[PDB]
Amino acid sequence: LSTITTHHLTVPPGLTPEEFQELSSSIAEFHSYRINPGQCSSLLAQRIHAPVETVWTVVRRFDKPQTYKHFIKSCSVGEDFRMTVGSTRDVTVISGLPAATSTERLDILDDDRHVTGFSIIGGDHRLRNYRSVTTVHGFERDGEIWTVVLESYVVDVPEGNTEEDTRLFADTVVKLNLQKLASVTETLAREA
Amino acid sequence: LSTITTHHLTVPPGLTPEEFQELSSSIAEFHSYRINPGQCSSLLAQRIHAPVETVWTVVRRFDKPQTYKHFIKSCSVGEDFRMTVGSTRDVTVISGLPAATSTERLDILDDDRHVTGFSIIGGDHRLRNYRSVTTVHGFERDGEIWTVVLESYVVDVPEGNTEEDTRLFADTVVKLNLQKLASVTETLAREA
Repeated sequence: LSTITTHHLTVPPGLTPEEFQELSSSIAEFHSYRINPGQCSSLLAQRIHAPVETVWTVVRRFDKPQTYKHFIKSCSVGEDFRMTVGSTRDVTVISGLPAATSTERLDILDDDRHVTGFSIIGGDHRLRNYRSVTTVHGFERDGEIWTVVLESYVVDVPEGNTEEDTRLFADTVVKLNLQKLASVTETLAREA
Repeated sequence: LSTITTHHLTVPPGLTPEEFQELSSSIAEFHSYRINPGQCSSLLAQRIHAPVETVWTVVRRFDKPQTYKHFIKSCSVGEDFRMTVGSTRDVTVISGLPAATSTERLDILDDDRHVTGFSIIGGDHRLRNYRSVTTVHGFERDGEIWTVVLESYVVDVPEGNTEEDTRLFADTVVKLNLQKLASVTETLAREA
């Protein structure tokens, strides 16, 4: 019943075909998931007019997701926290429901290829077993540079929800966070 | 136990003191509420670099809230719908919870003073008895014009939530929608 995601075969909304053809191999490598019934997966994309390493400095900051994410009341890490795979963070989410904290584990951190990813290991019943990967990519035309960020996830569809409603919620949130990422990092680039 | 909101006595975040002093009378008139225990109220503000009537054209469009609001899957009005006080709209919200539609009634529509407001009369248990008012205001300095939008609400705090968590949720959503309003209407002004 399990299948393989097809994100690497379709142009993500927002991206040009030409951008996608350059990214196709990277989507297969980092944005491919094993999907079972009762699960759903999406790939989202955002163009940013900022250098790759400027964007990556924000995307890799596992201890401060609120720097580019919405609906975060607080994020606490350990006193001996170090940016290593396997570290965790406790994220308190604003949702209008009673106070709910998610524990998230850092799954990937590749400073050379600009790939990171995390898993919600407990605490969010909207996004049970959420797993996500973000990659950053540089582009150039005629001395003009820009960056594309790709963010994908897989998550369990909660009992009582349709896939479309879980997908639409999770997509809307990723889309909004990527917009904030674009604004934050574009500002950082203009200021130098 | 009931008190009166104090939004007209504090500078809203984002606004300058000078802007507030010009708006103080309008906040008292339109952004004042009777507040009971178990209720909470906020006033949010957004500067927009667009003419008042450009902003008002979007803010008054009760049948298309998705034009400037986030997390809206659909909005349906009647076949014989007319922009009159007492009309309703059914708004389907993206929330990661099972499909939930809110029925909202148009409470105020003043095209001369640029005031509108609505009530959720059923269908959202996060925002039970939510009531909101939006006003639009023009400003000028040395031939440069800009607009300030004020949006306030009162809502019931759900049983099991703190006031701070209901306030933070509702504030975050209003803030994000006002940002979208700013981007949408600024684009409309640049295009003419």
